[PDB]
Amino acid sequence: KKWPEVKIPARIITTSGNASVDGNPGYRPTRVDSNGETMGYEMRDRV
Amino acid sequence: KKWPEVKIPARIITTSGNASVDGNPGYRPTRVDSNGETMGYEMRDRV
Amino acid sequence: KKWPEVKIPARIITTSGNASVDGNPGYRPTRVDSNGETMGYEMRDRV
Amino acid sequence: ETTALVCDNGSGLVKAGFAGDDAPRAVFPSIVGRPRHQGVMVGMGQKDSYVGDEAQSKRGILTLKYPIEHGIITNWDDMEKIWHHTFYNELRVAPEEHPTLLTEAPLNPKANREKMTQIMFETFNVPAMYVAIQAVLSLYASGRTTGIVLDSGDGVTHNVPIYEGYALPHAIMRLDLAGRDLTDYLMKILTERGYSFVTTAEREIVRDIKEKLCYVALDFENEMATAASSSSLEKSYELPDGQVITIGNERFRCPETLFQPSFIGMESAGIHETTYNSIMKCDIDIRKDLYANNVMSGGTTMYPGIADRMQKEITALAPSTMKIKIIAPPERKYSVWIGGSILASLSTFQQMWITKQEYDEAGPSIVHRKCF
Amino acid sequence: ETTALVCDNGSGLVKAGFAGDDAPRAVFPSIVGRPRHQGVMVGMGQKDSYVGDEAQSKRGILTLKYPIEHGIITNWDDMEKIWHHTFYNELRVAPEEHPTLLTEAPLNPKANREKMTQIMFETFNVPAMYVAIQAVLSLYASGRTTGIVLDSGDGVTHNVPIYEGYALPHAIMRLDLAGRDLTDYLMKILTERGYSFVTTAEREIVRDIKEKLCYVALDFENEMATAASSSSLEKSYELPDGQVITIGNERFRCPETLFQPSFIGMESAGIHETTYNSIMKCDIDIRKDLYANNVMSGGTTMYPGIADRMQKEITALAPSTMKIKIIAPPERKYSVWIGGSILASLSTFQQMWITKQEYDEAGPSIVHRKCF
Amino acid sequence: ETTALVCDNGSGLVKAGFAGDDAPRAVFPSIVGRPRHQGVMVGMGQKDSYVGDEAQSKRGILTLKYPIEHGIITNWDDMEKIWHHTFYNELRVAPEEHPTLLTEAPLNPKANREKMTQIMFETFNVPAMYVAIQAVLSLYASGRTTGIVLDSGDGVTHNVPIYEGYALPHAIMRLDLAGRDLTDYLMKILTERGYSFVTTAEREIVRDIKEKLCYVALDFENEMATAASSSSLEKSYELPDGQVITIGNERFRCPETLFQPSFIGMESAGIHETTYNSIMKCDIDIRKDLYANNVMSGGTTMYPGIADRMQKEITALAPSTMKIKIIAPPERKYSVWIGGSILASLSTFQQMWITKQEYDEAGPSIVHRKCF
Ligand SMILES: Nc1ncnc2c1ncn2[C@@H]1O[C@H](COP(=O)(O)OP(=O)(O)NP(=O)(O)O)[C@@H](O)[C@H]1O
Ligand SMILES: Nc1ncnc2c1ncn2[C@@H]1O[C@H](COP(=O)(O)OP(=O)(O)NP(=O)(O)O)[C@@H](O)[C@H]1O
Ligand SMILES: Nc1ncnc2c1ncn2[C@@H]1O[C@H](COP(=O)(O)OP(=O)(O)NP(=O)(O)O)[C@@H](O)[C@H]1O
Ligand SMILES: [Mg+2]
Ligand SMILES: [Mg+2]
Ligand SMILES: [Mg+2]
Repeated sequence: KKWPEVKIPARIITTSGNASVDGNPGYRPTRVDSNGETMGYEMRDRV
Repeated sequence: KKWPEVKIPARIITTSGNASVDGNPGYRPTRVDSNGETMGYEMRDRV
Repeated sequence: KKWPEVKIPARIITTSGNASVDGNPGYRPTRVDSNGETMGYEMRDRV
Repeated sequence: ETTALVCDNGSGLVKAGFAGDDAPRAVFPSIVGRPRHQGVMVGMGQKDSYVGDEAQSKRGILTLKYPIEHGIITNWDDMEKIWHHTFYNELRVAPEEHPTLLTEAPLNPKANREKMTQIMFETFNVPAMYVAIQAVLSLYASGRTTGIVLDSGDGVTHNVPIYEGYALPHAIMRLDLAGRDLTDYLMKILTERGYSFVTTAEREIVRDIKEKLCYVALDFENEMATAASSSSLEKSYELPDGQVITIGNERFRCPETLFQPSFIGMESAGIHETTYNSIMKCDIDIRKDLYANNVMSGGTTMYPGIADRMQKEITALAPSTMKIKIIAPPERKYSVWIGGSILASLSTFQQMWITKQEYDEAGPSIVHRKCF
Repeated sequence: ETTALVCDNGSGLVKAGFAGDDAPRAVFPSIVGRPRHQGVMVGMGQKDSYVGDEAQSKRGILTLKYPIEHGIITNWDDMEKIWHHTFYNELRVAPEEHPTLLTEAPLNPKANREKMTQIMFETFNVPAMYVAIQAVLSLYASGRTTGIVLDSGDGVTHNVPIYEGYALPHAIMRLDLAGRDLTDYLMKILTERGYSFVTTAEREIVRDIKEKLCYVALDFENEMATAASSSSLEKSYELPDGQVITIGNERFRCPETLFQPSFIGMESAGIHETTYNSIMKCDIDIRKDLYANNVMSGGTTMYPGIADRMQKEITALAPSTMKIKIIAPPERKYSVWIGGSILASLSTFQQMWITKQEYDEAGPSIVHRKCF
Repeated sequence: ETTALVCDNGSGLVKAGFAGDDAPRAVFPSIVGRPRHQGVMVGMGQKDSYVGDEAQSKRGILTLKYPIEHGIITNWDDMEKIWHHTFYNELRVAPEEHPTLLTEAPLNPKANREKMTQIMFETFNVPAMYVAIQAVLSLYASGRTTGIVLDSGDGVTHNVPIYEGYALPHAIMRLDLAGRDLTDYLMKILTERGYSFVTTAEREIVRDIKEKLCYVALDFENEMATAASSSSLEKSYELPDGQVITIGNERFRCPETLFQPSFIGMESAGIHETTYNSIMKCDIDIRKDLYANNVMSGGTTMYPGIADRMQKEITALAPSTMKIKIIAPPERKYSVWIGGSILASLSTFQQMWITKQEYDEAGPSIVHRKCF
């Protein structure tokens, strides 16, 4: 038995808190955005 | 010979009598009604 | 005409009630000790 | 059946011990406490509830609650737990072979006594038991044939006149203002200086502050006038966290609510003028001996200055030619228990126990025929 | 003395304005801010501090701090600055010729009133001033003269039973759980979804989220169940950086702490049942009219569905025969101030002012004699 | 179930090992690295990614990145890679038959737990698993059940007040100022002296410099003053290239930002004054035992002089009459893991495990019911 995948909500980059973009130079920050609204950011890929 | 249990009459909370709600903050006041004749109160449980 | 200052007594920081340290992050609490005990506390200045 | 047990189920302090002894074996608060916040440490083995000194010591993590209010048992599960504790842990005695004497305030609901007796005879299997009024025990404690007792522990203040061993039930007066109610007023008035207290453990701290710093004025207006030059009457107190409270007027404002219930908003007369009214309801010839034998008992008669305040008020009310004499032995707190231990050992009293064989034939209704 | 001023210097908003007006002239926040970073730009003329709307708008660069904590003035320099602002900038009035009425929470420390009066008479030089309890003013605002009037502003909640103009001071109840603490609890639960907010400006953002999206559940477990099924209960919000939040359960978990203070860790009962306890402390005949006149006021009584929820709770606690009617005029937020604007306008009130010559003849201690 | 595994998913250092052992079997950085430059040799033994010590040693060619940021998993592919590494290469253990205990920071996003549980049950297929908060494990490693526990790893600092087995969730405090963020400040301030580490490989060199040279003060101002005698403070360091660095003020400037977050622009208070605030949020009676049992844990409490500095600050804040005793065992770095290796061994704890069936009957939501 497997359950459906549970997904992380897109992060809000506050001035101090759960994430900051400079902490991990090896990921690019990428935006997630649909229905005219951008739920926040994810960390990904190269360069 | 186990005789039947007697029941404490529900307390009638007057203005300055032998009963007041605030004396035991560890109990909540509970209404013990009987077909619209509310009788009085008894105290138990959290909050 | 003028009258002498009515100095505010140092606040006693009860676990809940009219005083708490964290409610104002713009002030630091300081010791206001007299005769070997802190009495209460006062809040001022940076951090 | 070797030795009787005596229990004063105080609204604030359970006082228990064997009969014949001059002091209770064990004294502990009548407090049952439940853990407030969630436990996280597996295998520490925390109990689901605490009672007496266990609750008092760990009060910071518990929601303390009093089963007694104004002398009336309001929660019988916690009261049964307190009974079980005071028998099996403090006195370390199985109650199924010891007769037991219990002290109750007057003018209490009859169902309270009936269910108390039911608890005694069905879940503790006490061989024989009796209920005596708290104030009448104070006359055995003082060793007197005659007197107007004033008793006030934590739950009530009440006064009973007794003359040559005959009570005067129609003259009994009762007020529900007492220790716990008077602690709450101290919590209120401490906010005038900024010292807020809300939780029940902090109410216990306020109780400690009251017991250690409060006193009763001789003239309340002169203490108020001298407190204006607020240097002499102020006293400090150290909280368990290390802060220091300093209180001025509050240390005599709080006990004065006994002498003026208008402060807590009650219409009734003070601790004085109710003793005097009980004396007024007595027979004309009785009053001479009552003025000279006004006997104080119970915890809230412990303040410094109490006897002077009350004597000054009673002399002001009573006729000038009568020599008022208030009696206040230093053992006010345990006097009710001392009287209970005294009379329980009397050879004549052994006929007045409610026996198990009497209860199983007449039930919890037996108490109204055997006891006062 | 042409026109009185009225000020509700609560923990959130400084509602100030003249008498006779039906609405306050300025509702700027009671906030003072200092620059957090170094001002590299020479000749910009940047000030050393900002207050009110200036600090609120430029919050991204300032360390916002509230001079009021739970209804008590904690920093008198910043509070004097706020007084100076509300007089000279917002109202554009020189206070040295306008009598001023100030509204304070009950059971406050007396030194707060003393120093407030000293400030008003000795640095602003008002010709007269008076202090009134915030909840009592919401009766004049509702026009009626009986009710268990209840206030939940930003800093405290309290409820003050009044009947036919007479206050019942012994029945006053107070909780230090309001708009600030609710905002902090909303910040705490927003981390469950990853939306971390730690700075003081982010508190103002979470206060906006609180005011725009939160509502009170009619049945908490049912709303929890319907939120646990993925459904239209969940709402989005847009930050001043354009990043988009979504909140589900949190938008009714936050206001529910008013009814279950256990969520914020307090032992005290909720806004319901404390309002019931103050009704129980009242006289027996008074409760008929208190149940029918439960007047609400202050900012944190604005949550949608609060009236129905509390009405259900009070009808559950109270006897079934009772008709219960919560009064909530749509102007809840300004009702304390509207009450002061009525009171200051009355011909019968004009003798109750604390005159300048009454102050300098007796010091700041005049307040406890002239005022409630 | 043979023997439980215990894992601390350190933001900087993963710790793994079996229960009952007093030290973790394997410790390696939580680093996943990709080849930055193109490969030209054919059949070199190529891998598309390196993890742990392989990435750390080959760092000159790899773009090292941390899946953990401030205690939260920011990339799940690299985290699954790290999980697979610590199971199959370091421990050399098939996780299909070993229950696993994981240590997480408090106030984390619930989705972090739910996806972690889904991973451990659906790709590594552990028979049972549990989540525990690192501070409670440190308190178990102290052999204690009462006291403030302050854990500051590479990702976050957090303090959790515990008393006699009960946690105080409302008093928990959390800061993202920790080891990784502290290395970045050293990277910034090293440019004051000309050194210009910019790459993620040089990040590790700066971390090594911090670990081997940095220390804390008794008075930051005095240490700044001793920079006038600019010979005694300075220490040398040799890079892998052979270049020799010398640093003065920077070696204690970097740790000092823990006590003054303003250095890196954060508004919140330091590592001190947040422990003190968490203590003051606790119940009044609770605080006496908290000051005497201030346990530390985590890698960034390892700077020499941390105990002295924080003891001085806490004694300055707390009342003078209260004895303050910071507990700092030598094994602070592994104390979270040792706490887990105790907890997972307890016979009483065997009922707390989230079994495979308890997951597959209720999905990843099970954690919020079973775990704290
Ligand atoms: N030294 C003291 N000074 C003043 N008040 C005291 C003192 N010691 C105790 N108290 C008060 O007295 C109460 C205890 O008195 P006590 O006679 O033992 O009452 P009780 O037996 O618990 N209740 P009661 O049944 O009403 O007699 C405490 O709860 C306090 O309110
Ligand atoms: N629509 C709303 N919904 C929910 N909360 C609100 C709303 N409007 C305002 N608030 C809250 O109410 C606070 C202001 O209410 P207000 O009555 O002005 O408090 P106040 O008078 O300053 N406080 P106080 O006098 O100390 O009790 C704000 O700071 C918010 O916390
Ligand atoms: N000897 C040391 N001196 C100073 N700092 C150190 C030392 N050893 C480790 N550190 C710092 O602490 C970090 C690792 O500490 P550790 O206790 O392993 O935290 P973690 O478990 O990796 N993080 P978290 O999951 O948030 O607890 C390193 O990356 C450094 O930043
Ligand atoms: Mg008693
Ligand atoms: Mg207000
Ligand atoms: Mg860690």
